[PDB]
Amino acid sequence: EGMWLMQQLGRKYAQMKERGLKMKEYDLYNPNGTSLKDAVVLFDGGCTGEVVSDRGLVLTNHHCGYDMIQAHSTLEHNYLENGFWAMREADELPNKDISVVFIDKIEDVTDYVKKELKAIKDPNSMDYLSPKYLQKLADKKAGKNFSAKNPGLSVEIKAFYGGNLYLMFTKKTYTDVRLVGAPPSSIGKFGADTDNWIWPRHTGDFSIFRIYADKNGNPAPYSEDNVPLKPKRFFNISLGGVQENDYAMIMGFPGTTHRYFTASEVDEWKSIDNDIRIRMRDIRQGVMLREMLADPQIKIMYSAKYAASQNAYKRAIGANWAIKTRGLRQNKQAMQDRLIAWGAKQGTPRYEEAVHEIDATVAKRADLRRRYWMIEEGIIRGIEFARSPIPTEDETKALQASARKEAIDKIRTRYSKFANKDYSAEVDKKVAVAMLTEYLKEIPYENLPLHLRLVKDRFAGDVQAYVDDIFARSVFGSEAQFDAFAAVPSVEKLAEDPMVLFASSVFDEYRKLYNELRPYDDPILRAQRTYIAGLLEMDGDQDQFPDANLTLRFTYGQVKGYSPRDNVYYGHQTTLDGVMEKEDPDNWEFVVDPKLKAVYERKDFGRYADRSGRMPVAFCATTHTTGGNSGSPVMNANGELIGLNFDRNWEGVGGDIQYLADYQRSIIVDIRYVLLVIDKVGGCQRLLDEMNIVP
Amino acid sequence: DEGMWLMQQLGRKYAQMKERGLKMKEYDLYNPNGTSLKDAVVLFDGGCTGEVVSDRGLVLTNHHCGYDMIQAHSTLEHNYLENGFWAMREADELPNKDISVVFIDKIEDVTDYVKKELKAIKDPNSMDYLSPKYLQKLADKKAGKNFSAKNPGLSVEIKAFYGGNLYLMFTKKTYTDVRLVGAPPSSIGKFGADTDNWIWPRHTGDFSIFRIYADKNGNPAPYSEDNVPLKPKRFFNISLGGVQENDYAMIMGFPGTTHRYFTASEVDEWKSIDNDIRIRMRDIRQGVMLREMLADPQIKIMYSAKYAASQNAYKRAIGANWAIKTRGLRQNKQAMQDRLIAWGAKQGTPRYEEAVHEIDATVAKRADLRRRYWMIEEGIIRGIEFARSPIPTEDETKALQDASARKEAIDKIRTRYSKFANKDYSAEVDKKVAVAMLTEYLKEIPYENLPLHLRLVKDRFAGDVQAYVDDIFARSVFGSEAQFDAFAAVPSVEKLAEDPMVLFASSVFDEYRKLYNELRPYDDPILRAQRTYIAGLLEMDGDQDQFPDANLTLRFTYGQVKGYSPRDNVYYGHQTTLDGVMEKEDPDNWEFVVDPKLKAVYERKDFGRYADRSGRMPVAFCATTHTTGGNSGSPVMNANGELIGLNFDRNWEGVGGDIQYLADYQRSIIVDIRYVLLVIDKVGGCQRLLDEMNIVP
Ligand SMILES: O=C(Nc1ccccc1)Nc1cccnc1
Ligand SMILES: O=C(Nc1ccccc1)Nc1cccnc1
Ligand SMILES: [Cl-]
Ligand SMILES: [Cl-]
Ligand SMILES: [Cl-]
Repeated sequence: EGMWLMQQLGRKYAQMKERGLKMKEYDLYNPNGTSLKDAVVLFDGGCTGEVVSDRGLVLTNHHCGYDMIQAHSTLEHNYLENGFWAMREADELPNKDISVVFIDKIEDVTDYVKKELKAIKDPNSMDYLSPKYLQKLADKKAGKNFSAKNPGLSVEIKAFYGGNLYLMFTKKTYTDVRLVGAPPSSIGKFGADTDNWIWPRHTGDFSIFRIYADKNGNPAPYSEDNVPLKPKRFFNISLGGVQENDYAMIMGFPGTTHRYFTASEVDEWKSIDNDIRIRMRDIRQGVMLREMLADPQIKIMYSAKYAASQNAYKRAIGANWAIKTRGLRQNKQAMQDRLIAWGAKQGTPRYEEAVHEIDATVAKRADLRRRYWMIEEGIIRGIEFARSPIPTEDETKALQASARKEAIDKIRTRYSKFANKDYSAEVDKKVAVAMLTEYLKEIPYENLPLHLRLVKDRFAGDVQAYVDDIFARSVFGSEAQFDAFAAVPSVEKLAEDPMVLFASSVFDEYRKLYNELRPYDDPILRAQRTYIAGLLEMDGDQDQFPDANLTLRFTYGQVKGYSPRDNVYYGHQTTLDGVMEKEDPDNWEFVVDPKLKAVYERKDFGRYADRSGRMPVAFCATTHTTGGNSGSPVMNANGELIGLNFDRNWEGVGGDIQYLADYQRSIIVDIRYVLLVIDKVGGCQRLLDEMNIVP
Repeated sequence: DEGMWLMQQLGRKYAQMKERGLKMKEYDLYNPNGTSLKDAVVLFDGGCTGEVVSDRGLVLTNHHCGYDMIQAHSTLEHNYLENGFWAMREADELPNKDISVVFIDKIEDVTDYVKKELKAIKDPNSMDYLSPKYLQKLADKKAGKNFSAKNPGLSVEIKAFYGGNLYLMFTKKTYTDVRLVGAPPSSIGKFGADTDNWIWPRHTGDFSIFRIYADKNGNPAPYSEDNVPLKPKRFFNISLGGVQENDYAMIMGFPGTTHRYFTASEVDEWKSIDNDIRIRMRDIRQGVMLREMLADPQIKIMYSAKYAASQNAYKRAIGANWAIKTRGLRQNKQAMQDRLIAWGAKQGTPRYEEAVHEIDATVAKRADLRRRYWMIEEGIIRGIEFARSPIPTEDETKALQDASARKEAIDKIRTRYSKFANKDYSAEVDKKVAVAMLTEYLKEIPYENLPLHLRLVKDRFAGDVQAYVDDIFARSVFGSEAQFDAFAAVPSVEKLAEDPMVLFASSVFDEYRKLYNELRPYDDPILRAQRTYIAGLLEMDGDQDQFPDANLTLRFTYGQVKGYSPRDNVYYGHQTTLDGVMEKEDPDNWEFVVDPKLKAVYERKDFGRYADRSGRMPVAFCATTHTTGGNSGSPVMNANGELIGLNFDRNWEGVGGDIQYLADYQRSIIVDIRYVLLVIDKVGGCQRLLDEMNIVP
């Protein structure tokens, strides 16, 4: 059910032991010694990774190492499509702008932060959640020269439980992290977008890196003199596999949850955030798919834009399914009513006042928040010409020195990036006509961005004519129109440009709405501090976890499938047979790697197949994970690595607000399949040899 | 494999059925010389199965079987199709024109008689052994002089089985006064609608209720207000015990057709010609049609039924090709024929190998013609609406070339034009469909094999399909209403003789008929070789584990209530519940609307004695019985012969079962009788129907 702080391991240990945990408490997490926690890393700021050898080898997801695989790929050596396997340490590829963060120490600094906060004066101050303020407190506690006296180390204080608990983390960061191995994209991203958020899943979502450091194992930026890191702890790899009901646990960095939402915040999330995103993206995606299916060149240009829009669209569909069917609103209402009844009994009305302040703030910002999501989903992300070039003040104060050419060259560079090889003005006009038709029926005239008022005033309500006119008269409507402007440029032409006026007007409204909505966050945050303090005082900091905030957490559960609907059961494990069932050579998402297909045909599974001779691929577990948990190590009852977390099923996305025991699962790539791909597909035996593989 | 057995084969299957769970006595299920459960089974309206469930002739069948009768009695004032129908008294039951129920009174093996009559051979290659006319002459000869007059209501029919190796005579009793008694609303009767056709899990309450009426003596009589309900020989008891996983289940019904004795070459032909062409052509047609329906809500209304009708056999072909590709259907037919050939070599009889060779040679020889036939049939005859545009008859052309018979010819042509260009026809949608269909057709069929008018695409239009189609509509008399009216005001034979649409329609129908006539002679050598082939199979392995192909005659099948795994890590259980109906509810989707009375029953848990042991309300179940088209409405029986459900569909994964039964995938989709009774009781409130049924605890 939760994403527990490392400090909460002591209080959870007995329950974990009753669920199957066999390892000693301090072997998993020791606040003053080496433990399994020391083999977990925050991979590239948004993923989790794990050290799997005494030479700093790191496993994470293929989708986590994707940018590094792509940055090293060329037409001659396409690692993204063919995979990459460095046959020697010297062949491992360095990566610019990469990092791995170890959580060296964690300390509870609540009394210290609360004492420092008493010197504020203004009771409404938001310094208690300010990264700048908390960094000043972290530096004060660590010392005036901490990072100089302790190289590679840094400190950070974060708020938890809405400002009721504070932890200081001592972090060790390594920036020389080299690409060692990756399967082809046909394996690493087998389901591609079709299987995103889907269980059963048959994706071998892994990539391999190596942490490099100086001669003493201290962090150092990329240098050809750097040597692999010998870590204080690494995971042993299990080949025992998994069975239904086996204990499983994860450590990682879940990013965000909303476990303490009021019922009114659940209603807002559904009726505003999700409904608008669903409605607007369904319109955008429908026009886009029609255009992609009718023209193969449009499919090439718009496939990535279409897929990027679909990802959070599917999340919102899954989240709204939970709100509708799992009683998320009702369970938050029961949570707050129980606190209000307990506060009425104790004679402390501040908890009821806090819930009331949240409800009143949610009700007061409704129209503004609806207008913000409507413009953001409808125009800012919905219409490409909304991000067309807007001349800066320096560019207008140049067109009217002979740096008129410099202003035109900068405008041209931005025009060329807007109207790039993937941009179709015809597709964009069709998307804009459908998106603006919806937007204009939902946003009244008095609330419209100034230029959109011309639809009724100048174009007699004809959206098509308004959009046609923007392209026909704009200097960014075509290359010939831009070149005619660039030959005879005037600031008066740019000031009256229909596309410039549209883009400026919709961005002005988007910013005005953002600025009007920002003050509503603070009373909710302050009321949440009181609300969560009451919840903790009433039911204890034992069965209610603090919201995720990109800090190290542990979660435990079992290897278990679930029933998605009446008479349908999805088991706990997928096999290589499922990959072969999904094979479609004329569908780029479901192409099967020939070497992998050969391994399946010959049954060349070695020591990696199960007791029945079937080759496992992935499994699912009742662990509680969210975004940020991609690449997380999945452990046995003995703490051995049995897989990597890489996704979660759409039925469980509502789990960020309320865990769903009968539907929510972490989607994990079986470590046996990872080893089979390294061995039989990559042929990289040296990586198997450096790992500690246990029978 | 797990067959559709003749009633005669019950004796030799009985011990296996008992070991699989059957508890009833053999003669209580089927007795050739007395009353048995077989007497409660009817052929409902020529293509469905039904069953008698009361001593007052009450009959249960599927909602999709009684659909036309429910629709024919529906009006804007009393929409029975939408709201359901529940006659609260026998006098309120609605008569139906052109309806029938057929009882199988007697079945007799007449093989020796037919084979003796056949020996009077004028031609060894004669097809009289399969001729309905010839076999009816033999049936009439055996039954006697004026049998129908001497035994009113009874009729005699002889059918060939096992490719002409076994013959049965059926004495049938037909009743034509069959009245509508009850039906759930369409929201229950066709809950999944087209989306869930061929799908398991299934949540559809596919049932309707009729009543057989007869004269004072229980003898067949056409509709008369003097008719009284039939007191039948036998009726099914209704069980409320339900089903559990692995329970024995059996069905009786009228499966229409199977191809259990196809050679490996016939499986290859079915895949590479029949199925691949139907799949490719319908995918093109459906794709254009769906794009047009999604862009214009008026096009969606006009083309929804045409789109759904095309999709039904398209899905079947996808399911059949999945079995050919993944379940080794070709390989298992090859093993079947190789085993017979090896046995024939040892018996010193080469006629079985010669028979398989004749089938292979005939299949190989007709390949190009059969490919051309399926290409024109799927591509144009079915694919393009203007292919069925009006073609002036020889008498209509003669009438237009000096009498008032000209105005009569124009009125007849106008009537046919008005039926072609009806309220659901869009010339714009049709031109778009034709351009895509003809582009694929012209790519596959060479110039020398094209229907004469299609040669104009290359010769006159420089390969521009769009221009050829545009020209047909721009210049044709049937291209628009204004163009027809201009023709009708000044009609000439010469205008019709040169009409581009008339020439297209005539040309494609001429080619379709020429191909049909060239292909017809190839059927006979295959049929004659199949008689020898199946005779060998029967002599070698016996008429015990190989059932005769279905031929719309009464058969029984047995199996168990069991789910299956459709793919890696996915299991579909044996039973669906009312919960599943509620999960699928979508008020803004006509297919998934939930009846408010049913939704209330679910919320209040007003399940009475119809819910299972755990308090869950069952809806449907699936079984390993072997069924096919014709089995819709079939009674599903317990180990004790009590009614536990009605068969209504089969999953797409098992459609290949018409050639080879698929034990791990093929299932009959059945509506639980507990759900049928729940709907009659709590939705219809028709207590009198429950009271007249014999419901056992
Ligand atoms: O961009 C994506 N796919 C893609 C890329 C190029 C071409 C075609 C498809 N997927 C994606 C996006 C955002 C979140 N998750 C997955
Ligand atoms: O015609 C059908 N459905 C339909 C009718 C009217 C409007 C919309 C849909 N279904 C169908 C089912 C089975 C075989 N053939 C056709
Ligand atoms: Cl370390
Ligand atoms: Cl012979
Ligand atoms: Cl099978």
